[PDB]
Amino acid sequence: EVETFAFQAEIAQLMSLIINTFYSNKEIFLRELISNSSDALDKIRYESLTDPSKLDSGKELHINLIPNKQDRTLTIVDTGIGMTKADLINNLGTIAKSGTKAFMEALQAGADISMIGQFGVGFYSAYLVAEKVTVITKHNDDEQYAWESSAGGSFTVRTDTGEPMGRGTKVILHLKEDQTEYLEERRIKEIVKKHSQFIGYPITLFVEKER
Ligand SMILES: NC(=O)c1ccc(-c2nccc3c(-n4cnc(-c5ccccc5)c4)cccc23)cc1N[C@H]1CC[C@H](O)CC1
Repeated sequence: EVETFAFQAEIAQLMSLIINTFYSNKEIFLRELISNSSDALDKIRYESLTDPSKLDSGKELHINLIPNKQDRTLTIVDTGIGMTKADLINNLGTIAKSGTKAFMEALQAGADISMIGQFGVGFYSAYLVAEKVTVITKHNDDEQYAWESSAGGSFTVRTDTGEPMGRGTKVILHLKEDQTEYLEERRIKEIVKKHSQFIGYPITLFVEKER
């Protein structure tokens, strides 16, 4: 049981600009995904202060970066608050619509793609490097879901039958064939050091064993 939704035309127009751009500083996608994870971890931590039971689904607060050269995927995993079905299909899109509208005008104006996160559409910077993004998430108040889009005008949402995650989010970047540098340990280390090492949670870059 998979539900397929259309994006509104202006969002669809932004995702196409992003997926098609030759903008050179594409490393900024990683800062944006890590920032979302950090926000998600803050959110559940600030919630846990009054209601301690909000961490029964996992005490550990961390971010893991998981390259897989075999599958050409970079996965960003966190144990933050996660997202509900209603977040994925409704609440997040309200912010995306408002953020999109504005950013598309600043782009006309001659603003830089790296300020995408200022307008709350930083998530879409994934398409700088990915042909498809799969978001698998578990919020305390809902079941485990997978959102996915290839920036083709639509996204799907389905119950995720896969491995239970407890609480948190995995963003799986199915990388563009010309963007495989983002699977190299040397490259990921460089970006995290430049853009993300002052994040307030441990970021663990996983190494791969022999194929
Ligand atoms: N790692 C993460 O938790 C995360 C990972 C990804 C995203 C994320 N941000 C923006 C848009 C998303 C999205 N989406 C993109 N467009 C739509 C959309 C657009 C129009 C209509 C309907 C949906 C949904 C799908 C999945 C994750 C998204 C957000 C995330 N975190 C937010 C911070 C914590 C709370 O504030 C809520 C979650």
